[PDB]
Amino acid sequence: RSVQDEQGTFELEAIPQRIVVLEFSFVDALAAVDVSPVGVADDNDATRVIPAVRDKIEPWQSVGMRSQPSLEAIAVLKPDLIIADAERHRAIYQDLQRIAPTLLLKSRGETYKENLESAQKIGVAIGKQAQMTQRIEQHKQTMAEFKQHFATQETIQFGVVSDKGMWLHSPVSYAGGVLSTLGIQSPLAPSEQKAYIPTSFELLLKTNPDWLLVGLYSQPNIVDEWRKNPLFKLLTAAKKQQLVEVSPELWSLNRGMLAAEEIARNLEALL
Ligand SMILES: [Fe+3]
Repeated sequence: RSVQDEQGTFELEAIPQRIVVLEFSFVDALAAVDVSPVGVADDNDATRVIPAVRDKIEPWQSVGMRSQPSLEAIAVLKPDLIIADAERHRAIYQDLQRIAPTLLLKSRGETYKENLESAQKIGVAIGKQAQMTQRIEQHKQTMAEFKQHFATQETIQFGVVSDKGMWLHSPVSYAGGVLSTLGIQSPLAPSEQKAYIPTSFELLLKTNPDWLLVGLYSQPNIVDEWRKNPLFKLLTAAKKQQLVEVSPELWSLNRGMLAAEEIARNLEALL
């Protein structure tokens, strides 16, 4: 078995039994083929993984924050496969390799397609190419079926908000790619190149999505401070009251197949 990860070639002979994953998308790929990771970087909060995944798999031991995992906690779990993020864990990758063979894959800031590609590479590295390939095809057809239930040209835009500000998830974000797969139009330019866009109130006005779905990280947030602005009423999502609060765990953090399906289900209930 061999894959190309974000550093080149990853090879494995034995079937890994104890897997430690450092992101939530990887928890999806393992759960899709009934593999329970023994360790997850869950930022010390298992509820950040959506319940549809944790129902498929055994409970895990937390190895700490996704941005800064505990190498000790990982090593104590005695894993034989570590699945890390290409963006978040470039610096600690070589330290992760000291513990066990480490696969460097993308999730944060990468497309819905690239997250599907990483699930395929995970299926190879664990020895379930055929089962993972079949699970991915059943997902692609499920979304193609949801693409028929939707018949609207309204623009939908997701973003996370906090006291710090608002970040619009562009078409090349995971949530943006999920919407494109469902045939939903995006209000942002087709050539937007960053997934999480720092969004000023003026930028929000220039975009003016018909639907603004927002995952709240802090109550209250910068959006409430923008409602103080009387210019806020010019927003289509404000006019039609189509500014809806959604789960940031589902739409931003989890970035998996089973979350894309719940997104298509949740998007259906809105329309
Ligand atoms: Fe984050």
